[PDB]
Formats: sequence, C-alpha cells, structure tokens
Amino acid sequence: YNGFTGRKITSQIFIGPTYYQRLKHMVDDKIHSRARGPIQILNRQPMEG
DNA sequence: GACAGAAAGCTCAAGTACTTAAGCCTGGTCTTTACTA
Repeated sequence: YNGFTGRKITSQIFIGPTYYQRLKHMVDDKIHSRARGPIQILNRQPMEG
C-alpha cells in the first residue's frame, strides 16, 4: 500500500529479509571544501590532501 | 692510347642508446645519523 495516500500499488512488490553490510566509507569522512587555506612552501600553491 | 688495378667514395644493412609508461582521491607507517675516527 502506498505510504502517502494509502492506495494499493498496482504491481505486487518483491519483499523479504536480506543480509546487508555497512561499509567503512562514509560521507562525513569524504566531504571537503577549500577557500584560501594553507599554501605549499615551495610552489606557493594550495596544499595536497 | 688503351687496359686494369687501386683509389676514395658511397650506400646500405646490423647493433646501440634512449624514451614513455591514465586521472583523481583517502589513509597508514616509517625515516631522515650509522658508521668509523
């Protein structure tokens, strides 16, 4: 049944329990932004990493 | 003066030196100086 309106769904959906894994990769460890931060010593260019 | 031989020359196959080798990103760990003097 549709969660929003309560109407039945015309197609019949395949459902069941399946074993799922959470992986090490998370967005909080990958999100990054830069604006006039640290400057490399030799090239006077933005840092790496 | 006509031939042949010995010449410098020239070109053409093998061998050698040198080059590049995807893009971005995240971590971790280790180490710069150990050894003779």
